[PDB]
Parts: sequence; C-alpha cells; structure tokens
Amino acid sequence: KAKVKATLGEFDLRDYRNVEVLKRFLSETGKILPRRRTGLSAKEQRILAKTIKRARILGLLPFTEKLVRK
Amino acid sequence: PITKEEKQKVIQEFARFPGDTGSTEVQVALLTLRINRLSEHLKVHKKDHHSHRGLLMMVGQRRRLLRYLQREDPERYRALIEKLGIR
Amino acid sequence: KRQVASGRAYIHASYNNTIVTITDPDGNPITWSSGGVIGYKGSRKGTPYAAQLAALDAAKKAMAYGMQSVDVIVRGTGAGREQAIRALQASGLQVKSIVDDTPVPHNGCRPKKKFR
Amino acid sequence: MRRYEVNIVLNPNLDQSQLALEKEIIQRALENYGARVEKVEELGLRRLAYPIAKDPQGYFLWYQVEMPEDRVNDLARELRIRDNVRRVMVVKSQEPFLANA
RNA sequence: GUGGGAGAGGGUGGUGGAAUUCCCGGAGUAGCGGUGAAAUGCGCAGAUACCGGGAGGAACGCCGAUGGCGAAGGCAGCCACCUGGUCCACCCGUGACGCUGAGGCGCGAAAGCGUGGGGAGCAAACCGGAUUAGAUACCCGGGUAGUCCACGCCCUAAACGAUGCGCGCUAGGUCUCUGGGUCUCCUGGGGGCCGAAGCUAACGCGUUAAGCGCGCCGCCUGGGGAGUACGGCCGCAAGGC
Ligand SMILES: [Mg+2]
Ligand SMILES: [Mg+2]
Ligand SMILES: [Mg+2]
Ligand SMILES: [Mg+2]
Ligand SMILES: [Mg+2]
Ligand SMILES: [Mg+2]
Ligand SMILES: [Mg+2]
Ligand SMILES: [Mg+2]
Ligand SMILES: [Mg+2]
Ligand SMILES: [Mg+2]
Ligand SMILES: [Mg+2]
Ligand SMILES: [Mg+2]
Ligand SMILES: [Mg+2]
Ligand SMILES: [Mg+2]
Ligand SMILES: [Mg+2]
Ligand SMILES: [Mg+2]
Ligand SMILES: [Mg+2]
Ligand SMILES: [Mg+2]
Ligand SMILES: [Mg+2]
Ligand SMILES: [Mg+2]
Ligand SMILES: [Mg+2]
Ligand SMILES: [Mg+2]
Ligand SMILES: [Mg+2]
Ligand SMILES: [Mg+2]
Ligand SMILES: [Mg+2]
Ligand SMILES: [Mg+2]
Ligand SMILES: [Mg+2]
Ligand SMILES: [Mg+2]
Ligand SMILES: [Mg+2]
Ligand SMILES: [Mg+2]
Ligand SMILES: [Mg+2]
Ligand SMILES: [Mg+2]
Ligand SMILES: [Mg+2]
Ligand SMILES: [Mg+2]
Ligand SMILES: [Mg+2]
Ligand SMILES: [Mg+2]
Repeated sequence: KAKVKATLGEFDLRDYRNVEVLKRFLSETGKILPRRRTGLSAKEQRILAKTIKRARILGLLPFTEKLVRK
Repeated sequence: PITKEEKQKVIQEFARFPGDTGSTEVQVALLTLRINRLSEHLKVHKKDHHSHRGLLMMVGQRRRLLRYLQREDPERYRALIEKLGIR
Repeated sequence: KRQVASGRAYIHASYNNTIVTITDPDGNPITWSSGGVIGYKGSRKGTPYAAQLAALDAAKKAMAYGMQSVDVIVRGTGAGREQAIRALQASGLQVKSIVDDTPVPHNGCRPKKKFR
Repeated sequence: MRRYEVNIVLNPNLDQSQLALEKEIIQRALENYGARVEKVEELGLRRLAYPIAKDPQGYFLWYQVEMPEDRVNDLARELRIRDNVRRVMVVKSQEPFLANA
C-alpha cells in the first residue's frame, strides 16, 4: 500500500489552512493516520498532528466521521 | 523576556574591557537581571514551583561567584555589589 | 397511515439486548422492536437469533407502514450485532447503505468499575 | 511587537452592509490595540467539515500582523465579543517547515 | 558569550469537539435495564430507541510509541502570555571560581483536614436485589463524603531502576529520540536491547556498571516483640518525625 508522503509534493507541514493536503493524512474516519500509513518521521508526524488539530478547530478538518459498509 | 537588546545593553554596561563577555562582573550582572525577572514573575504566580527551584539555583550560582570575587579582589567586589544593589 | 416509502434503520446492539428502530429520512421514528418485544425475556434477548427476529419484526412493521428503501445505522457491539443486519438485508428491504456510528467519547467521563 | 496570524470565521449569510460593518469593526479593533497589518487574505464562503453555530458554512479571514505581545489576549477577547464572529484563533507566526523536500 | 534546537517542564487566562447526565420539544409503543441465571430498579404521569434545541460538570479519542520532559512527586485537546531546565555548533570571554553536603529551608501521588465554592460521571460509608451452609464479600440496582476549583494544613508510599551524587578509566553489536557534520557513514547528547574483560551467592550487571578507582553524604549489624512503649518536636485533627 502507498504511504501518504510517497505520493505528495513539497508541501508545508505547518500550514493549518491547506485542507486539500491535510485531508490526505486523515483516515476514512476523522482519525489521524499512524506513521505506518503516513510514511512520516517522528518530528514530521508530531508537527502534522498539531497542524491537523489547528485545522479541526477552524472547522476545516472533521473531528470525527462515520464508517461505511460495516 | 530578555531579548538581545537588553542583554547586550547590560553586557556592554558591565564589561571589564571592550569585547569581554564572561567576566565575573558580567556573569553576576546577567545573573542578577534574570534573578529580578524571575522574582517579579514569582510575585504573581505563587504556585509556580519549578521556576522557583530555577531561581534557587540562580541565587546559588550568583552567590558562589560573589564569594569568589570577594576572595580574589575585594574592591571590585564592593564596586559590583554597590552597582547592582545586593547583599 | 404514513406511507413513508423510504427511511433509516438504527440498530442498537449491546451484550444484554439488541433493538431496532425504523425511522423516516429526517429522524423521527416509525416502528421499533427488540428481544423483549418478541417472546424472549432474560439473557435470551442478547442472542443473535433474538436480534434477527427483532430486525425482521421491525422490518415487517415498516412494511405495514410501506417501507421499501432503507439506510442502516449501527451503534454498539454485541452478539447478533451483525445478524440483525443480515436479517435486515434478507428481510425484503432494499438496503441503501450500512453505517457504523457507534458513539465513542474523547475520554470525557469516568467509567464504572466494570469498565476499567 | 511580534508577528501573529489572526483567523476569523464569521457568519456567511451577511450582505454587503453587514459584512463591511463587521470587517471595519475588526479593523478598528486592530487599530485600537496597535496591530500593524502586514497582509490580508479573504477566502470567504467555505464548506465546513462540521456545522458551526447551526450553519454548515462559514466566511473566512486571515490577517498577518505585527503587534505587541501583552495585548494579544485582550484583542482576541474584543474580537470574540462580536456576535457574528463565530471563531477567533490568533496564532504566533512561524517558519514554513517543509516535508518531502 | 554568540548562534541554532527538541520537549504532556511549571504558572496564568482563554478556547474546541466527542461522550455521559439532566431539561424543552417532535415523532413513536411495551418494555428497558441487568446477570452464569436472575431480582431489586425504571416505564401508561409515555420509558428505552430516534431526531432537533438547551444547560452543566469532568476528562482530552485518533496522533501515541517499546516516545518525550522534569530533581523527584509527577506532566497529554488547541491558543496566547509569563517562566524553569537542558542539548549542540563556534573556540570568543573569566581563569580552579570545583565536588559532596550533618543541620536548616523548599518541593512532595493518592487519601485525609479546615473555610468557601462546585457537582455531570464515578463512588468509601450506607440503602436495597441476588449468590451461599451463612454473604457483613465478590455480581446487580441506587447512593453520601469524596473525586473538581480557590486558599491554608497534612510530609506518608512497592515516593522503585527496591540501585545517593560527582569525576575519570575499561570490546563491540543492534533499535531508537534529538543536534552538528565533508550526511553507505561519522560525531555529541538521551532512551532500550544483546553482549568483551571483569563483577556476583546465584539471578543477573556489563560506557545508562551491580566493573576498575577517588571524594563526600545517608543507612545496616539475627527473627518475633515493633515502627510498639516512654520522652521530645510538629499537626486543627487524623497522625507524622
Ligand atoms: Mg438481557
Ligand atoms: Mg462570537
Ligand atoms: Mg507542557
Ligand atoms: Mg502548561
Ligand atoms: Mg420526551
Ligand atoms: Mg409504572
Ligand atoms: Mg413498576
Ligand atoms: Mg409509577
Ligand atoms: Mg447542574
Ligand atoms: Mg495509545
Ligand atoms: Mg524554554
Ligand atoms: Mg580560549
Ligand atoms: Mg588570560
Ligand atoms: Mg548539590
Ligand atoms: Mg538535607
Ligand atoms: Mg502531599
Ligand atoms: Mg488530594
Ligand atoms: Mg476538602
Ligand atoms: Mg453508578
Ligand atoms: Mg441477603
Ligand atoms: Mg455499587
Ligand atoms: Mg556507594
Ligand atoms: Mg543529520
Ligand atoms: Mg530524563
Ligand atoms: Mg548513546
Ligand atoms: Mg547503546
Ligand atoms: Mg565471562
Ligand atoms: Mg543485560
Ligand atoms: Mg560510574
Ligand atoms: Mg553487588
Ligand atoms: Mg531507621
Ligand atoms: Mg532481637
Ligand atoms: Mg506507621
Ligand atoms: Mg508521642
Ligand atoms: Mg499538641
Ligand atoms: Mg497510620
């Protein structure tokens, strides 16, 4: 399976406003994806988590979602 | 907090000679500056205990340097103390 | 006396019971059923067969209301949490979609001694 | 004076009199607290991920400013007191940490 | 000193969503809940389930790790402010200014105390239902103090790495966090795992020493009696030394 960073550009991990690329790092639900599927380093993941939370509070990223087909 | 403007102001104020950075006088000056900053931070925020431990250690280091200065040259020690208003 | 022709179906399954509430597209319920609505009384209500029978009874009451297309919502975990959906699929109601919306807190409340 | 970024999400359904009024009130709040406005980006209508104040959408504003530190919280409060302003997040500016460089 | 860096380190104020409970409303019948079975309990004054709205308290899912920070206790949503510690590079400044530390002083999980707030969920005591030879328990339904906040006490613990602090010396390999570098790699500084020499009664330790040395502090001298008695000190008390 593909990891998120593998298929992506040279993007800002500190931009909480870019929903287009921050959406890639959320799961089918609103959960933040682990490092196994994001292909990020520890520091990169630690920054991405805070930026994702920032975007969530701004109503840009979903706090949680609903699972399908279950 | 303490930016490079205020820091360099104090250093150039307490230098034994142009270019000196780590003289006992300058060390005690910067120490006392951070001491007063923290002690004013501890006038409010009485429940900040870890910063108070840091203040204890800063007081200890300043007192050790002052003891050393008093042991080596008492006159420069008196000048420093009167200039900073301590003890 | 409603002629709803389409709606949602919520399956609340626990380890002590399973209940199905069939509702309209804007949330108001139409019919419902459970392991106690049908004959079973005690722990028998938590068996997958009771869940199947409850889903089927609720689906037939929905037929009485005139239900054809159904969207499924699932909350909770227990025996027959899936069997309810299987019977609901083969009940004669065209299943639109199945969704698991089990409510999980963000670590807000302290659980009972059983749950720690 | 430090560099900050003010995000403002307010009611989308405003017309031009109301929107210009709220924006000029934000401007007066920035003036009164010593906020030098370095740049501005107005996104406007956007689809929220979750409903905010019973509305599935919101109107967005982003201001990069330079203002004194001890006034940021009071400025945030005064910006929040307005009814139509539903979200205020003031963030200290930072450098663009990149990835997959 | 200069210039960079990582962080649930601490304090203050703000702020977000999920969930529980409760209240208002809509729609909707006959049960829900609970267990190994059950019953107390709740429901026709309309519950449970579903939808919308409101209130309030407490805690921060995914990220999260075998991770990080702190002297220890301990510290996880986000934002801002105030502030501590620490690491690296430059080789710049002072010129032994050092290490340890009886006493003292400060900090010190939870529970507990006092005054005043707060109170969703949980829950000692307690009230019931079961189980059993009996049930004063485990299991179920309720439920007060408390848990939460402000301020002042309390000074205990498996307060654990059951390993005091500092420095130097003594094979490496492997995983990792964070810096620097001419960036298959090297070089610092933390977190683990194997394992040289050596140590150990053995288990095991082994550059994060329980190895080889040095400095200083604390403590030990068979078990029970007993962390008891008396005395003193501290504490509102419980009680602690
Ligand atoms: Mg049952
Ligand atoms: Mg507002
Ligand atoms: Mg912190
Ligand atoms: Mg903090
Ligand atoms: Mg009602
Ligand atoms: Mg009744
Ligand atoms: Mg009754
Ligand atoms: Mg009654
Ligand atoms: Mg209340
Ligand atoms: Mg976890
Ligand atoms: Mg800092
Ligand atoms: Mg030199
Ligand atoms: Mg010289
Ligand atoms: Mg010491
Ligand atoms: Mg002592
Ligand atoms: Mg204590
Ligand atoms: Mg306590
Ligand atoms: Mg109390
Ligand atoms: Mg309870
Ligand atoms: Mg009995
Ligand atoms: Mg109980
Ligand atoms: Mg020793
Ligand atoms: Mg590197
Ligand atoms: Mg450490
Ligand atoms: Mg190492
Ligand atoms: Mg190693
Ligand atoms: Mg050997
Ligand atoms: Mg070993
Ligand atoms: Mg050693
Ligand atoms: Mg030994
Ligand atoms: Mg003793
Ligand atoms: Mg004896
Ligand atoms: Mg005792
Ligand atoms: Mg006594
Ligand atoms: Mg007395
Ligand atoms: Mg006792």
